[PDB]
Amino acid sequence: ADVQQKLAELERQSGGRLGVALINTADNSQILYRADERFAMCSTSKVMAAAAVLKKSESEPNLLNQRVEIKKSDLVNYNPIAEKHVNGTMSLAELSAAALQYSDNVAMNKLIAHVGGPASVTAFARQLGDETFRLDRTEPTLNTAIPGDPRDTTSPRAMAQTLRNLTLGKALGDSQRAQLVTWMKGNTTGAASIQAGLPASWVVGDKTGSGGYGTTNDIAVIWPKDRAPLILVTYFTQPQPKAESRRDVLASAAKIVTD
Ligand SMILES: [Cl-]
Ligand code: NA
Repeated sequence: ADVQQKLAELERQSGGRLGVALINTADNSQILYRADERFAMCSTSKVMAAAAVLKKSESEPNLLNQRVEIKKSDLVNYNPIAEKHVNGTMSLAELSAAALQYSDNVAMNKLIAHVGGPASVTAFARQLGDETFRLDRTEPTLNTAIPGDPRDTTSPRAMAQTLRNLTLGKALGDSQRAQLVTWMKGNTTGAASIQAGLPASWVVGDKTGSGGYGTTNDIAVIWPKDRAPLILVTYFTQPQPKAESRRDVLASAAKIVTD
């Protein structure tokens, strides 16, 4: 299914292509919709870059304190935090927080560069058992979201399983996992997406993204009141190049699968 019918109907009414994967850790059950199709990740890929840096810090414990210069030449399209620090430095911890909580694209590019480029973030994903994730490009071009283009894509199923490993599992050490969850709970950009379809009392850590072709994404770890955590991935994309974002579709999908 009944939830599948409602998602198919939401998709048809929306005019786009919807991918959903819910993991309920209470009973290890899943709700899946187009969950093995590829979708452009857009800014949701920032979680994997931050996670790769945190993994690196398990071996180099002072890594997150290392400072990185911010130059005018680093600025790209959307840099709400980095633009305030031009000609100074930011620590890798501050860049990680900026990437996750404000979606700062300079922060993302500095994280990518630190771990060795997009192929190195992809190799980290493979290390975790994720053979679907691929990060191909840097900011800002990784957000083009051209239909049929596999670059910078993953599937709802793979991202949900990887997010479970990163936030609820043991992919990262205890301190690092706690830090990632803390940053995601502090996201400033997610109130209109998955969170908008959930009860007010539930706690959410999420990362949003949007891009070309009206691509509107959110990936979330959810702590419902008095229940075990959920993982929810909602990806959406549209047929027209200049389509407007549809965060309401993500909220509605969240409401349907958690009822
Ligand atoms: Cl258009
Ligand atoms: Na993935």
